[PDB]
Amino acid sequence: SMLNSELNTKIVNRGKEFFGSIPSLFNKGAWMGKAMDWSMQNEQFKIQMFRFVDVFPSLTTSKLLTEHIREYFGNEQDMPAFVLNKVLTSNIEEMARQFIVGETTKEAVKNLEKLRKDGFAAVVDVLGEATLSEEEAEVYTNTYLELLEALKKEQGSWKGLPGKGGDPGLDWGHAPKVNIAVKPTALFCLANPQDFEGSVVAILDRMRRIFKKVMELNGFLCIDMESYRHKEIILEVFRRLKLEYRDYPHLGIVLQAYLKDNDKDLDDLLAWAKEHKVQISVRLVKGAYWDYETVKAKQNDWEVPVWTIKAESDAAYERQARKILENHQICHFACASHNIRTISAVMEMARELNVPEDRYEFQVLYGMVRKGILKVAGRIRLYAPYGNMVPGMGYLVRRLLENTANESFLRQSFAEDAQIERLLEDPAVTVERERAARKGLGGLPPFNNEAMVDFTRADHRAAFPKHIAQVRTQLGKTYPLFINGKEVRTNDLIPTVNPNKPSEVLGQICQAGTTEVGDAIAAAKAAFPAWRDTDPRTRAEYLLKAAQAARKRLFELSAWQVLEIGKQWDQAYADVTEAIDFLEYYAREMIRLGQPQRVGHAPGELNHYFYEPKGVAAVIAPWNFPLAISMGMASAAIVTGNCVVFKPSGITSIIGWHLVELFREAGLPEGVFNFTPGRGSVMGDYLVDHPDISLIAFTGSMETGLRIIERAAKVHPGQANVKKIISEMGGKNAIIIDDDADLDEAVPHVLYSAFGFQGQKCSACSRVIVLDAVYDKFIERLVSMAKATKVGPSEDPANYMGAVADDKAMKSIKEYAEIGKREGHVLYESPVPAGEGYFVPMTIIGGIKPEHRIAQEEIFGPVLAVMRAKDFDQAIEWANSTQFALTGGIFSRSPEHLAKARREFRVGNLYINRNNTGALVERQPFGGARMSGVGTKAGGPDYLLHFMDPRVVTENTMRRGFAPIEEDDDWV
Amino acid sequence: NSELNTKIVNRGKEFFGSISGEKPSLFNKGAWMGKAMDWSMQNEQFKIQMFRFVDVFPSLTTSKLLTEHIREYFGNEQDMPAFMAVLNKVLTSNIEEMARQFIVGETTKEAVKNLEKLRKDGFAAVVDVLGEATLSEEEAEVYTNTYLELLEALKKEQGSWKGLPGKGGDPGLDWGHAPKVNIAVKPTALFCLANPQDFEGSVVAILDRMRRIFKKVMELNGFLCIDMESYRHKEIILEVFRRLKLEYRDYPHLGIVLQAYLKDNDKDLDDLLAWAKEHKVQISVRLVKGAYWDYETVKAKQNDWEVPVWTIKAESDAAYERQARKILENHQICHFACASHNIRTISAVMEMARELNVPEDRYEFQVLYGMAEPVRKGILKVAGRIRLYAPYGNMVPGMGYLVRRLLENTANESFLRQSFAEDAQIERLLEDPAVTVERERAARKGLGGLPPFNNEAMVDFTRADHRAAFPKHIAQVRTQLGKTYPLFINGKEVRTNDLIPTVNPNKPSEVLGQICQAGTTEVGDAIAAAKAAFPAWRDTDPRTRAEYLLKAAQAARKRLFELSAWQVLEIGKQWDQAYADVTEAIDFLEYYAREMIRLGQPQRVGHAPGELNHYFYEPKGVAAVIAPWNFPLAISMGMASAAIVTGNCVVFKPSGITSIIGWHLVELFREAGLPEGVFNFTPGRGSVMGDYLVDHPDISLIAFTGSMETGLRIIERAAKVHPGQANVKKIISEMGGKNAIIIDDDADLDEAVPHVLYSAFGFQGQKCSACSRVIVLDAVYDKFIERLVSMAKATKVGPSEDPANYMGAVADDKAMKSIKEYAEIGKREGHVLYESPVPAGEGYFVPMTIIGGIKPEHRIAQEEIFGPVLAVMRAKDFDQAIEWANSTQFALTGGIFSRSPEHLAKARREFRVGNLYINRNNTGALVERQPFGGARMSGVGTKAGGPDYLLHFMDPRVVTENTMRRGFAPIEEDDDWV
Ligand SMILES: *[C]/[C]=[C]/N1=C2[C]=C([C])C([C])=[C]C2=N([C][C]([O])[C]([O])[C]([O])[C]OP([O])(=O)OP([O])(=O)O[C][C]2O[C](N3[C]=NC4=C3N=[C]N=C4[N])[C]([O])[C]2[O])C2=C1C(=O)[N]C(=O)[N]2
Repeated sequence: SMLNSELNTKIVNRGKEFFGSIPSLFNKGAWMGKAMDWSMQNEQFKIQMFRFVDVFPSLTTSKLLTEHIREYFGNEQDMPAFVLNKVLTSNIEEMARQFIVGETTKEAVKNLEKLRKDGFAAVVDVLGEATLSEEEAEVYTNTYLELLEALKKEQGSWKGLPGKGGDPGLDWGHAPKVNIAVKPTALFCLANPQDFEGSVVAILDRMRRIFKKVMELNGFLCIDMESYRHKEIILEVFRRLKLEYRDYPHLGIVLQAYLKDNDKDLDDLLAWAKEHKVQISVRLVKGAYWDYETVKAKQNDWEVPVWTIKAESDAAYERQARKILENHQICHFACASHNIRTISAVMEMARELNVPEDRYEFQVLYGMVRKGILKVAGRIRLYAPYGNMVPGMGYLVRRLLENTANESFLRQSFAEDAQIERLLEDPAVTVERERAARKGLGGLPPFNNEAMVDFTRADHRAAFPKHIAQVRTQLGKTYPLFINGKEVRTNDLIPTVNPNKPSEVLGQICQAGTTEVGDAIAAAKAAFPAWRDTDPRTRAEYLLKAAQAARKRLFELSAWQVLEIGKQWDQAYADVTEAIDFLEYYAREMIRLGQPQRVGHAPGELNHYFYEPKGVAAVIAPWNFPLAISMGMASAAIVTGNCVVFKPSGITSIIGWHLVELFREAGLPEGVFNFTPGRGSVMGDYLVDHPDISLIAFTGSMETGLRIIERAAKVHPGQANVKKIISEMGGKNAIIIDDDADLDEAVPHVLYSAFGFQGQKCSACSRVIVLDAVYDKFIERLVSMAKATKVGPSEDPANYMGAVADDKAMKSIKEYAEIGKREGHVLYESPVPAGEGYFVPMTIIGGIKPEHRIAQEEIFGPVLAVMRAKDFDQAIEWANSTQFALTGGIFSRSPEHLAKARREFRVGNLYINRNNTGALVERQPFGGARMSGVGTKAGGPDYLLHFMDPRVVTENTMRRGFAPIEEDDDWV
Repeated sequence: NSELNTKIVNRGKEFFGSISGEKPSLFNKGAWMGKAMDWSMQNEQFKIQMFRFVDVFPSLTTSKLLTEHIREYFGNEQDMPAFMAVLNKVLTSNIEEMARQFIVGETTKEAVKNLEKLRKDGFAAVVDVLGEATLSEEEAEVYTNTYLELLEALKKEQGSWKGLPGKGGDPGLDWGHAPKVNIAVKPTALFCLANPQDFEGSVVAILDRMRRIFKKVMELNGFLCIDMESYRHKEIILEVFRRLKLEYRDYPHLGIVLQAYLKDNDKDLDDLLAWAKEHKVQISVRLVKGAYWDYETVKAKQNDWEVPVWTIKAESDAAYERQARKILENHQICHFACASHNIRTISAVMEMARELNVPEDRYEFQVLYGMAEPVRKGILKVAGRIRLYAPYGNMVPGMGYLVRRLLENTANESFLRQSFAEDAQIERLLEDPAVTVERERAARKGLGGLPPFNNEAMVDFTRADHRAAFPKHIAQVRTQLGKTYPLFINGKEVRTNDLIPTVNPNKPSEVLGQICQAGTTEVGDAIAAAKAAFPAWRDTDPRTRAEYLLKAAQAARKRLFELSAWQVLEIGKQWDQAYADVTEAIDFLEYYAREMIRLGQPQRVGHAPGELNHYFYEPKGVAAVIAPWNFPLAISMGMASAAIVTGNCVVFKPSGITSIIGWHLVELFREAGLPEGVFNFTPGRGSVMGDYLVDHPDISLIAFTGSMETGLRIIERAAKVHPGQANVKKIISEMGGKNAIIIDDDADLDEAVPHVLYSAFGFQGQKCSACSRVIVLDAVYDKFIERLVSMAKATKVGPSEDPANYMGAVADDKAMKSIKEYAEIGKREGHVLYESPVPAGEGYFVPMTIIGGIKPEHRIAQEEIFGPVLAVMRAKDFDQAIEWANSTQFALTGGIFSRSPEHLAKARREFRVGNLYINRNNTGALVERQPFGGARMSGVGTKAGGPDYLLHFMDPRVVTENTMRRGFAPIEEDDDWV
């Protein structure tokens, strides 16, 4: 504290030596500076300009360029002041080139030597589009090998940068002259902590190949740190490679000070190095993915992994830099910051702790007043990317964002002309100041979606194998009907087996005959009057209890689905959380809708409008979302005051039994929920036709749904109501890939949309409609990514997709595949495992047109039709050419085309620039019309009303010429 | 006027001084009534409970009723205030004592005895007969004869009465000038169907009885005052007075009441004085402020009429002083009775009269017997000439009169309350109310530029212009008869050669025109036109679509009486029924326009950053609209305009017999400039094109209102998805009802009876909401049906263009034959109670018919007849009443008259109809106030006129956008952020 004030005074003074000894982006004479100036003045313009730079390299024709310019910036008149094609192209390309050292290896190597003669060391990084295949990972890997080979032939002629002593052939007498950095996920297109070991090994195998070449020339390899999703994978890759070459000192890892985890990660890493008696090198950065991590975490209800006050990152940096410097004997340090306070702190801290100069250096990005830094510090290394202008454009966008952020130390230092005292402030003080400077109903928290499984966590990774094993000790049970609170066995048993291993029998399911169905309907009807008269808030409370019951069994409930229906780990967990979401959301919806509301405002009169349940609801559930959709339909019916007779799909009957367990744990009154699995040919029509049924909730095939709708319309003798239908049926969903689509995003999202859970989703992409000029490029990357994926048992997280639901689904899907192969041409058909299991290959077929059967009929399996549209008008026309309208997707960065799709691509759920599956409660209420449904949307604010009928009570309040005056009366 | 105002104030000060601090009994804290009023004034919940209890009290005729109501209104013994079966006794006795305080007797001989006591104490009297509402000719006769009996008793007594002492004049007269016998009569008690809709009939019926009473009054040289009732009858009552006055221009002792709280009163008073001068007669005016203040304000607000009363209390006071001065200035033509308990008012009158030197025989003072006691005695001491208003008769109307007195005394603005409960400052109490007005006057939301929704003003037959408009517009319609009406498809007229005439149900020989029928070809053409028009209409901005409805609404509004007259002739709507039909259509247009504007903006859903979800609605396509004849403009416009504003295009089939009304949709939408093909008009034979229209693959939605049989058929057929059919067809359906009104033991029969009569027989009972079953509790059954049947007997059946008829012919020949057969069925099941005469000659007349002895197992307790046939069902207890109400397959509307909080609660919960009405008729639902529709066999749970309705015509869509590019996303206002 007393000492703290003294050192801070030394840091501040050093800060001014840098300011005394002291960019293009803030120079308002150049076109770039004027564009950034207006960007920092106008946020609307900033958004347009940055998005334009992002899409710019896809603007490959005069038409694409001209139209996008108009669409982002308006006409040549309403634009800002600062031939539109020529002025923008040359400038943007000029801005991009300022940050790269070359587009070829020979140019980069030539430029690197010029840098050396100016006294700058370098670390070289290879620019590239995201790796989406093995071939792309190999190209990336070979580029480093090629670079290293070039440098190998040159470095012998390089004099070492001048130092105070040591080896005049080494930089500053100690640093290796060749220094490269590699992006780990660029070495493996399927890097994913869900398959942690597989990812580590695949990345590590390529990294080792590069490292060996690096060691051959006694160079340095730094392993870059990417997004939080891959942080643990990356640390483990570094740890393994280090120990494989425990004696080689020139291996480095990046750590990010903006991570709450980093204090611990750095402590652990230092302890690990000590334990193994190795040395390490750390490049400490603040972090490149701030906005992305914040958004990502908030989208999945995860804890935000980054500090959210900017000074907290600065304070963390100075704190973690001190820790490394304290540990200089084992940990070499690279300070990687452009912040003069941060740099000045590191310099005085190294002085305070008497750290030798060969234990720390300073690094900055090429293109971002370097000389002034080099004069005070002396040991400066430029981060020097080289490669293609396409990824160079995306890199530029990053630099523009970085330099023009409100919290950017650079923007504050120039563009704002800030007080130097505030700039060189101890960020710990800033932190405390910033911290100092800083709705549900009925007493319940507001709704929030349940947190998604998070495989960055060791415990979540370990949980699945544990619970799959625990579920396996519980196999072989016989499951009874559940009627009026009693278990009811019958003599008709149907086995439920593992679709990935059909010899594994999970249990036996009793089947309800018509007598048993009639009993359950009778039970539901008898329970109805009391349940109807139960207060809506009380009914909602059972759903809340069921939700907690489920939340407590999350991994166990997931594991059942992995085995019974072949859900992948993530897919299984998402099914359970969606069930939880329905329970939480429908509970709140009933509370909201449960209070009678006064309508009209005439005095002497009270009108109250409110809702009543219908009676007995038949709920006929699908197997593809066996807990989520079952629970959603059933809980909606129940919470609105109806009583339910529930028929799970046969092959997911055990998941259906989970509803019994959950409502039982919640203490739901007897007969409000009854469980009657049964054979459709025996009791399907009976259930639908029955006169005591007032409502039918169905999700499944169009054919079955349409039949139900037809039969339910009949009013039989003794039937009290016209039957209400709540039906969600299938889709034939298209994703459109526009000319300007970002293919790094489009390809994996399309792959997931088509083959996630074997394509067994009503929302699945079964048609990808690709614009003529981007067709060949798109399919090549899509097929190459597909080839990298593996088909097999869903319990093994290394597999992308596995077996389809059952034998019948397999035969039907395979027939469709053959039909499609006669209509189009096969682009990819995966291997499948030998032996048992209902495996259908991951299948992609091109040459498909709207007249083809597989362009029209829902296959409900891993068969993707690729269709080539001649222009955007045809793409939309083709998207709209089926009898379905459930979901749709479009990858496009054209405001005009997006506007057209929003208007004309009329599906129930249209997605823009992301996959078209995985709808979430409240955020994406799900459902459509045409042959896809009856316009009901589960998980939305209109849904509960479908399960009820409105009532009005009107009271004349006037007696003997007087009436009470009510609040909202129109009076005098 | 400073000098006079100072004399008035000093006069008021002497008045208060001479009162000596005495409180009227109602403000006596030492008395039970005072304690009850004190607590009522401190606690509004109690006031409401206590006053409603006093209102229901005379119906609590058994010990169980009494005990239960006491518990339901006041809670258990330890829930009650201190000043409150033994409980049954102290309560009953105190309430009865309170009521007796305001009444001079129960029998004529008792009233007479007590009048003599009053004279001994120096008070004159005006006698008025207490009675329940007159609901029949028999009841009007009993009321009339009560006065005749009273007059005969007073004729024998008056000769022996010494005249009250005065300063001069005739020693045989009161104060030397006033006749000793003075009675007041309530005009509407003389005619149960008094209604300005039948203005001439109402005046004559009332005048004829008033004349009989008046001749007897004149026979003993007495005074008759005609009381003034609610605003609805004010013009009728004025006309009755004027005519009776002119019949006996030479008889001086005839008075009329005028009400200072009416904005009309300055003009009315002026007109009456001018009229009196013109005819060279004299008059007498009792000026009051007015008895019906809350009622008039509520009634006007409920009908979007201008409130006829001032709404700042001091305005009524200021009006009184102004109008009293005018009368006094005109003392030569106008005798004055100051009727007020307000000391400022009284003082004002006294000083103005002195300032104008008005002879004392030209003005007297009047107060209500049994209240404002010290004011009464103060008037006696200072003015000398004071007349007590003296009600007499049965305790049942005696209790309703008491409730009114309690209300009058305990009002926040009551002079009596402020003087005697609140200890208000004398200077404030006595200030010029004109000053009060200025000080109160100075001390005193829609969306998107549009004013909020309000229901169109109902036709108001208190106005001479509204009364005169109908015969005029009917005559004008008659010049338009004989046209041929074609189909209207894609903006063009299409003629077919199959023509069906449309005629006047009350005079079938009158042919209103000929209607072209669409075959399947033309219906297919209309569907093709709607479908071609759909894409551009769908893409039209919702606000722009709403604007077309707003223009149609204005077009309708400017043609209101015209459109109304067409309905009177084509389908036999009564004047009010016709107008209400057109206003309801206007309401739909205004309401659905606003609803589309509300629903037309996409809403962000969720709050995750980097993501925008917008939820919004899209139309379905071509809507078939199949409309009924019974609300030929209203329901048609409602269903069609809802489909239109939500972005669908409409193929519209009106009912045959109301096709011309259907053509009004063409006129209105074309006047609004609606794009071609958005609305198509295709009347046709159901047996030719009905199924075709419903079966058609390009239909996506069907809106139907009508019979259960047709509705269910449509539902079944529409469920099928045919080749080329784009959507699962959406059904919006309003079907029949078999609606019951329950009459509980404690029901107020004065309200229940006329409300049941209207619910059952308004528009000949041709409403889905109509009461067709009245379920009456055992103990009140005989009295209820006697009054109901007797009221029915007074009504006339005949042509709806004649406003004197209650109801007229039914829709057409088929309806007449169907209903008549049901009546015969019902007469074999139960027992006929009433079967009205009907006119001789042409017309589809069915007698107004009432049948008792009906049980749930009977056909006419189950099947919708849709005509003037009412089943009366006798329930043994309230549980059975509810059970019987719920014993049909329908659940559309229902009613209950009851004043039991427990029974009303049971009804709210278990009487599960779409629209349940408490203490009023179960018909005439208004847009927004009563969204209309039911489930069971009455419908599919859609409610026209309410905020869930438009959604049934659309399907929701969500657009989800990932807004993140290259690691950055715009931050939006409602994002969950940091
Ligand atoms: C059958 C009937 C009878 N009538 C009469 C008679 C006599 C002799 C007398 C005395 C009475 C009568 N009536 C009743 C009346 O009307 C009453 O009473 C009065 O009105 C009372 O008053 P006063 O007393 O002067 O007192 P106050 O407190 O002052 O006053 C009250 C009044 O006012 C008004 N309001 C209230 N509130 C308000 C008002 N206005 C405006 N605003 C507001 N907010 C009212 O009016 C009250 O009441 C009668 C008669 C006849 O015939 N008719 C009638 O109508 N009535």
